[PDB]
Amino acid sequence: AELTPEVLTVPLNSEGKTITLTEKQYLEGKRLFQYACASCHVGGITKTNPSLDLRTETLALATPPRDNIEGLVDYMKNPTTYDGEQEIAEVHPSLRSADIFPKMRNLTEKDLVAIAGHILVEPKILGDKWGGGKVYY
Amino acid sequence: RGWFDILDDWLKRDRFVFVGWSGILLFPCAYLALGGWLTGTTFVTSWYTHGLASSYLEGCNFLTVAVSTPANSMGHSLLLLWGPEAQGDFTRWCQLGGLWTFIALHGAFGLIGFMLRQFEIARLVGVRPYNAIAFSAPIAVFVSVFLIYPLGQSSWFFAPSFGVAAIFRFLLFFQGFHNWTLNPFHMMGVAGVLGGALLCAIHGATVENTLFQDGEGASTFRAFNPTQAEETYSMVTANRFWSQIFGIAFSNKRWLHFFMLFVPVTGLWMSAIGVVGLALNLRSYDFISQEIRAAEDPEFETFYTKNLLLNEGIRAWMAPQDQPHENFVFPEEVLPRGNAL
Amino acid sequence: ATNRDQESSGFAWWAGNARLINLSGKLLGAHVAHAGLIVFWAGAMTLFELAHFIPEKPMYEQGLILIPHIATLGWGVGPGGEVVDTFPFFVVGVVHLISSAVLGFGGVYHAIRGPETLEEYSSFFGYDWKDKNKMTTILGFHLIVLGIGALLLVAKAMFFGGLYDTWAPGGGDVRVITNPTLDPRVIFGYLLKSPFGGEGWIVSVNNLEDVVGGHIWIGLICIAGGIWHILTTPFGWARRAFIWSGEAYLSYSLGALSMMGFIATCFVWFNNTVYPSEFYGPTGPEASQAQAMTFLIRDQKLGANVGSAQGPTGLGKYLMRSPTGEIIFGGETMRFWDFRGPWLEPLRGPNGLDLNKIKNDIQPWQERRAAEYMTHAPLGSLNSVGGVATEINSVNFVSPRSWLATSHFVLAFFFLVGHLWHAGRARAAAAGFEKGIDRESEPVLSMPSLD
Amino acid sequence: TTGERPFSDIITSVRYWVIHSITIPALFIAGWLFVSTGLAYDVFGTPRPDSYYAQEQRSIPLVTDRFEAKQQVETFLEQLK
Amino acid sequence: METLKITVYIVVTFFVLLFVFGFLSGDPARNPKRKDLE
Amino acid sequence: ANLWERFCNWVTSTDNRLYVGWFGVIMIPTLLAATICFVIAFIAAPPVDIDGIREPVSGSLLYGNNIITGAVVPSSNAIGLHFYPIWEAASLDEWLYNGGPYQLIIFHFLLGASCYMGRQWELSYRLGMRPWICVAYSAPLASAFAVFLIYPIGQGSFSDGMPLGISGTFNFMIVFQAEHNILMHPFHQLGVAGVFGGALFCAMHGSLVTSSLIRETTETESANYGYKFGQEEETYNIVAAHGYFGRLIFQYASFNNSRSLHFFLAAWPVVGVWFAALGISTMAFNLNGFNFNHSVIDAKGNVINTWADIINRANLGMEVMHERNAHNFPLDLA
Ligand code: CLA
Ligand code: CLA
Ligand code: CLA
Ligand code: CLA
Ligand code: CLA
Ligand code: CLA
Ligand SMILES: CC1=C(/C=C/C(C)=C/C=C/C(C)=C/C=C/C=C(C)/C=C/C=C(C)/C=C/C2=C(C)CCCC2(C)C)C(C)(C)CCC1
Ligand SMILES: CC1=C(/C=C/C(C)=C/C=C/C(C)=C/C=C/C=C(C)/C=C/C=C(C)/C=C/C2=C(C)CCCC2(C)C)C(C)(C)CCC1
Ligand SMILES: CC1=C(/C=C/C(C)=C/C=C/C(C)=C/C=C/C=C(C)/C=C/C=C(C)/C=C/C2=C(C)CCCC2(C)C)C(C)(C)CCC1
Ligand SMILES: CCCCCCCCCCCCO[C@@H]1O[C@H](CO)[C@@H](O[C@H]2O[C@H](CO)[C@@H](O)[C@H](O)[C@H]2O)[C@H](O)[C@H]1O
Ligand SMILES: [Ca+2]
Ligand SMILES: [Cl-]
Ligand SMILES: [Cl-]
Ligand SMILES: [Cl-]
Ligand SMILES: [Fe+2]
Repeated sequence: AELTPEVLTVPLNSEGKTITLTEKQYLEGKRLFQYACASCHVGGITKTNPSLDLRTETLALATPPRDNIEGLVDYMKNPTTYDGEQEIAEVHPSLRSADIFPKMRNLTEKDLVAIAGHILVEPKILGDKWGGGKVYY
Repeated sequence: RGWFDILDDWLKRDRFVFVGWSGILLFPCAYLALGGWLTGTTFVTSWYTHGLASSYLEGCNFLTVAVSTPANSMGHSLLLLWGPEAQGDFTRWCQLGGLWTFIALHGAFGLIGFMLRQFEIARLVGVRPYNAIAFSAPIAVFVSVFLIYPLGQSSWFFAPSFGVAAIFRFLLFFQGFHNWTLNPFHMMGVAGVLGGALLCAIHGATVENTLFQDGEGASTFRAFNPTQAEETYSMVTANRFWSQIFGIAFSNKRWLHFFMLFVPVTGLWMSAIGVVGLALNLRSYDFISQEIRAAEDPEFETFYTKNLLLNEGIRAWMAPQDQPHENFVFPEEVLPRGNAL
Repeated sequence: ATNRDQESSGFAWWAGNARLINLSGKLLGAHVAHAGLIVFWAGAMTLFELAHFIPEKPMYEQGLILIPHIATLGWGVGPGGEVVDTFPFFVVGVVHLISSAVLGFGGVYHAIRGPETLEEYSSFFGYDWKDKNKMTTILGFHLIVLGIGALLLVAKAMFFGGLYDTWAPGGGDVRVITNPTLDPRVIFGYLLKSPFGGEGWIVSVNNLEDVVGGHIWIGLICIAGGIWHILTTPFGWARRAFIWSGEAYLSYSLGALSMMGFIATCFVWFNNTVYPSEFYGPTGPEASQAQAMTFLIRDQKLGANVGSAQGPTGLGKYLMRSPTGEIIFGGETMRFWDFRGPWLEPLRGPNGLDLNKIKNDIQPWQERRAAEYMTHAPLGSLNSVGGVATEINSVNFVSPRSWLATSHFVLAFFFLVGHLWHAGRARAAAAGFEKGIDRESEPVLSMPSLD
Repeated sequence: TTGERPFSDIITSVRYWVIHSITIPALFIAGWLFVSTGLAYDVFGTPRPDSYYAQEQRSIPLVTDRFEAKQQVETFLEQLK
Repeated sequence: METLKITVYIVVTFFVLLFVFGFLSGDPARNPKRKDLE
Repeated sequence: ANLWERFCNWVTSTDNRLYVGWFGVIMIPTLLAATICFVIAFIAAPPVDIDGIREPVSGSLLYGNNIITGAVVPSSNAIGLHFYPIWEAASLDEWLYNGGPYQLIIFHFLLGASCYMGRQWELSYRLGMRPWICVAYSAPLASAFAVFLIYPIGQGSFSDGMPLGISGTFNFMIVFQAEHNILMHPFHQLGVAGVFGGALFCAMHGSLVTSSLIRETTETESANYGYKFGQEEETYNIVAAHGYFGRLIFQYASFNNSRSLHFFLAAWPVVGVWFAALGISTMAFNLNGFNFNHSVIDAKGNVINTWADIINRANLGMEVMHERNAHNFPLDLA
């Protein structure tokens, strides 16, 4: 098995356009995700609210859809509750709240894209492990 | 003085590494067991037997490398290189776990070799063979754990695998499945090992702290001569000290040292008996009275019932990956779990 | 080569430094050189930390133990403990590193070039261990030095920027201490508190006024004591109580340091005042409490009445009573109700956690802080995999509180062992049987049998 | 003593180091190449990182038949295309 | 309970004092060789 | 001599069948209190709410235990690290429900055993001995401290201290493995080297001295009668024992020096066990065993399990099952 261009091809938007990430992008994504996100989201779960995970199906049923690059980049700029009803930047790391979540300060657009790509690719690799929690360790 | 006697002459020469007749068995078997372990842990996988990486080549470290047991489907096959499974193919043989039986068997014969060495040298030097006799405990342990135990079970697969973390797993498996800590033979084993350690410590320290001043040095090691006739420490002072501290004390040195042989050797022998029981799943798993009371009375709780809950967790959560040949699929909803965790 | 083999010195190479006991010059060398080593590590380690320092990451995410010490002193940080200027860190490092060259210079000089004994060279610097007067004098000098140090802390706190105050109103911030606690009832009050739960002895000090006042007291006490020991000689009862020899003194100091090491272990494990959680990460209690807080907040947002929610055991799922009645967080964290922290205290009323405050007054910054601390609990592996022992690799984290506590427990333990060793030996040497029992005069042989 | 030359003598002799300053690096390099050329993989049948699974497979190639185990492994290896 | 507490406090203080004064009572000299250790 | 002087002379007397001494002055009452309370509790104490969730665990014989299952049960999690002496309870019944006996026993015992160590120093001093037997004893003592005091401090509750019972001990071990992966901790591994090695060297030394006993007896009597207490001559030939062992391995692997040898015998298990104690004492502050969970990964990113991951699954079983009603939130943070 290998990390192929096909594995690294993920939905860019809701309209069926894809984008193919480079291996450097994938590595940057893992690094940045560990840097700014893994403290709560290690393995694709959510420690401070385990009801919500980072599985692609879950993101797809989110509002607005979060199972593509644009959705995840937007979430990292202006995170909402699962129904899209509330903006939660005040209690969730984002560029909008980089003042109170300082690790968000040196994150570039390029970075957000890499993180997004990591979140989308990783379940293609790990399957049910991603968002599975300890049952699948 | 024919060829046999000439050979005996050469075998028993007083060289840097003594050979002896026993050396003919010992050195090749010990060399092959050590070499096999190093070869396996450096280069050889456990993908096809366990679904595990187990070598430096694959990225394992010292703690996680192992030469792993064969697949359960091999049963108790001797798994000889020229046998019907590998059929002479070295690579397939490695992939099927041939190195495990290779190491266990060359190792067993090597241990026989070493104990024979102890007899042979004792006989040549003119001492009593109590060192060999004491070495019977390592033998009993090796034979009960690596040979008898798996022979009682379904296959070589459930023998210990030769590796650090692999052995740790063996321990946890025995807790979860056999409740081995509950076993009075294991307990006697523990008493013998910890008691052995205690005697080692206390005897060494006592001798070192009842030394006669036999020199002017503040570093007192030089004030001893192997050829000297005199005891180098005071047994009388040692005896009074321990009599006044602990209530009782050795007064007889010969008894002291025999006892130092007796405690750990006996302990290991008892543990061996327990493992021979576990070969047949003949466990000290439960106390029946406990279970009858607890089944009828949902408020009755002891540390025994607590530990069984732990065991049940271990079994359910470790079996599917630890026993891949069983093809266990335990849906989430059936996994035993306490609140939240 | 005086006293540099076993034959002449009586000591083997592996106890070679025992050859230094009555060579005051060379021994001076060993000590000043060692001080050089200490200062060297301080400076070098600081520079290493600074080079590896990303200012917008929490210190405690970056394996830092010294920069937190500098920051606690008020240098380099602003509100909330945010790094506003790294240059003071740089200065502390550079200056320690430069000073270690001087110390090492003096140490090497005295150790292999200067007078091997100081007594013929100088009556001032020379000493005999058995000379109780001189010993108490040198002790006095060093007491005065220590007092001066404590006063340097006081001066930093009161006249040179102040200290980082995690309890500062409106949020943690650097604050000048203007009214230090001078009342001895309070100061020594700490000294007479139980070390057990909810009391915590001196480890419980929870405001900078008490810290500063304590160091004022300790400074005056040390200077006074130092003068005292310069001007006096041990009294008779003291003379009859102690062993008077180099190894004896070493043993006494080893006991002292063992004790201090244990105390420091507890300090860094429990205290979040002089070890601000902003810099050191949350304490164990703190992170456990923070988890309770976090899910109370989540579930209450979902519509739960957290005050009346009965858990599986019958105790409150979120809230319960302490054995004396205070309202506290439920679950296992019931053990940690003595915890106090700037993010939790606004929810605390006279009877403990206040249900009305919990329902109406919880701020976003509190949610944030509780989440941060819950997810940076001081748990992690030896290879720095953050989290519980069953966690998968992903987060590179072990709390500085864990590093400091474990390191100093190990050191305190071995220093207790060292105390037993050198005390027992000093006794035996002073009585004259450290080399073994005299065969022709074996004491037990002159004693009546036990039976 | 038992007739052999003291190790102290040998390892501090010039000739010893003339020999072994060649033979030790040679061996080290030989082992190095045993890995770097990939020969180790093939001698011992150890999977390279891309040979544990076929691309979409997620089932361990566990040996399940004692006497046709060899053929099973061979089949498993063919299954990596 | 208060009587119990007072009692234990008095007891513990008694023995602790025995310990301290005991070791203050010329203990270095209580050995089989060199007694002059003052 | 005055009464106090006489008293001191008796206390420190070298002629008492059991040495008292000043450490003994503290040791004797504390060990007696710990012992008595322990025996009474082990036989007759009612169930104790160890985990503070009103789920009382039965430890004593009269309440349904045998020798193997019985225990004096650690004090309640509700108490945490609070000092809970008898006079803090409203009644003996409350005291018993909350695990008071445990605290009384372990505190009196830790004090008493510390004084036991001191007493070993003291008698060594009175008898004209060298002083370091007590240093050897510091190893088991440190271990005792580790499991009865330090680990509770670190975890914030005496409810997590080792139980005073056999099965309770095993409980402590398994939960410890769940929460610290102690088996993968190098200090525990050094501890194992310490006690396995101690046992090895115990047997080895025993057998070597026994092998070289000088003939002094006939075949119809015990060889032990060939040694007489206080005889000045050594009772075995160490040159013969060394000839043997030196030939068993090679000559320079063996000790010809009895002092050196006995020092080794003291140092190996003592140091090993020192590291075991420090292992418990530092996992007390959650610096845990090596974690190589999912450390090996293939080219695609599939996890390739090692034996470490199997260990992890076992630990997971322990973790999710232990104290099954005590956790309300997803992380076990102490
Ligand atoms: C004395 C040292 C010694 C001992 C006791 C063993 C023992 C063993 N070896 Mg090891 N081995 C050794 C040295 C030794 N080996 C050496 C020096 C090498 C390097 C060449 C090896 C390399 C090696 C490999 C590669 C393997 C073994 C294996 C084994 C096991 C099976 C052997 C077997 O069935 O033989 C059967 C043969 C005999 C017992 C010979 C007896 C001969 C009789 C007494 C005389 C009559 C012979 C007769 C005239 C011959 C006629 C033949 C004719 C019909 C064609 C057994 C545990 C196998 C194993 O461990 O699999 C798990 C295995 O695969 N060994
Ligand atoms: C912090 C650790 C430390 C320190 C400060 C010392 C200091 C000392 N040791 Mg001890 N020792 C130590 C650890 C230490 N030791 C250890 C770990 C062991 C076991 C290996 C010993 C075993 C031992 C024995 C057996 C003896 C000593 C002796 C000594 C003294 C004389 C050394 C001498 O004359 O050698 C001469 C050495 C040289 C000429 C080589 C150069 C040495 C210098 C110091 C190197 C400096 C390097 C440094 C980077 C230079 C910076 C320069 C810059 C500032 C300009 C000296 C005071 C001796 C003694 O007590 O004599 C009375 C003695 O016999 N030591
Ligand atoms: C201020 C602290 C201090 C001081 C000044 C001394 C001073 C002395 N000690 Mg004491 N000792 C201490 C603390 C101290 N000790 C502690 C904490 C312990 C408990 C372990 C001891 C236990 C002890 C024993 C058992 C003995 C002494 C002895 C001595 C004397 C000779 C020391 C020597 O030359 O060793 C030379 C130094 C070495 C041989 C180095 C040892 C190597 C250590 C163990 C390495 C530690 C590992 C390291 C921290 C991490 C790994 C690094 C590695 C990877 C590079 C000297 C007076 C001897 C004596 O009795 O003299 C009268 C003696 O026998 N000490
Ligand atoms: C008070 C002591 C102390 C503490 C609490 C820390 C803590 C830390 N160090 Mg620092 N450091 C120290 C001393 C200390 N260090 C010393 C002496 C040096 C010079 C070697 C350094 C140089 C250093 C570097 C270069 C780095 C750190 C880093 C770190 C962080 C990661 C630690 C790690 O992964 O360890 C791994 C754990 C071990 C290696 C295990 C050590 C176990 C020892 C050997 C056992 C000793 C027992 C005893 C002393 C032996 C006595 C013998 C007996 C017989 C008596 C952590 C915050 C890292 C970091 O993140 O920086 C930002 C980093 O890169 N440290
Ligand atoms: C700290 C412990 C210490 C002690 C007790 C001594 C003691 C001694 N030294 Mg040594 N030395 C030391 C450290 C020490 N030195 C250091 C750090 C260095 C490197 C600079 C040296 C380099 C050195 C040399 C080259 C020589 C000595 C000499 C001497 C002897 C003559 C002292 C004298 O008459 O000065 C007179 C006193 C003064 C002139 C006043 C000093 C003013 C001080 C330095 C101001 C700073 C005070 C402040 C507290 C410093 C804090 C430092 C701290 C923060 C680390 C005396 C035995 C001489 C000797 O041995 O002759 C045979 C000699 O030639 N020393
Ligand atoms: C480095 C610190 C230090 C050291 C090593 C010494 C050493 C000494 N002092 Mg000095 N002293 C010091 C600082 C120091 N002093 C300071 C700062 C002051 C001013 C406060 C003094 C004021 C002072 C006076 C007035 C006297 C001494 C005396 C002495 C000598 C005998 C003391 C003794 O037996 O203590 C052992 C301690 C005791 C016997 C006290 C009773 C024992 C109880 C049970 C101790 C329990 C404490 C407990 C374990 C601690 C826990 C915390 C606690 C607060 C609850 C000894 C040389 C005596 C002397 O001979 O002077 C010439 C003396 O009369 N000192
Ligand atoms: C199996 C087999 C065989 C055999 C082979 C052999 C015999 C081999 C050998 C091999 C070998 C023989 C190898 C070796 C190796 C070694 C190594 C690999 C080592 C390493 C080391 C190290 C790593 C070290 C470490 C350490 C220690 C230990 C301590 C001190 C410190 C340190 C850390 C340094 C034959 C062919 C018959 C047949 C087939 C099968
Ligand atoms: C006595 C003795 C000893 C010891 C010794 C010692 C311990 C010494 C020490 C010494 C020392 C302790 C030294 C030090 C030094 C230091 C130095 C020399 C430094 C320098 C520095 C610099 C040059 C800096 C630079 C810089 C800057 C300025 C800026 C930033 C960056 C940098 C860092 C680059 C021994 C054991 C051997 C043995 C013999 C005897
Ligand atoms: C700074 C500070 C503070 C303060 C502190 C203080 C004020 C301290 C003091 C302290 C002290 C004030 C201490 C003391 C100590 C003492 C000791 C540690 C003792 C020892 C003793 C001994 C060791 C003795 C012994 C003996 C005996 C018992 C018998 C007879 C003999 C002899 C002498 C050997 C506070 C917390 C407020 C806050 C924070 C900051
Ligand atoms: C809370 C802890 C209490 C702290 C108290 C601190 C007190 C500091 C001053 C202590 C005074 C010591 O006073 C000490 O006691 C009595 C007084 O008759 C003496 O009494 C002793 O003398 C000799 C000394 O060889 C002994 O053999 C004899 O057994 C005993 O009579 C001690 O030799 C003396 O040194
Ligand atoms: Ca003076
Ligand atoms: Cl789900
Ligand atoms: Cl449990
Ligand atoms: Cl909980
Ligand atoms: Fe012996």
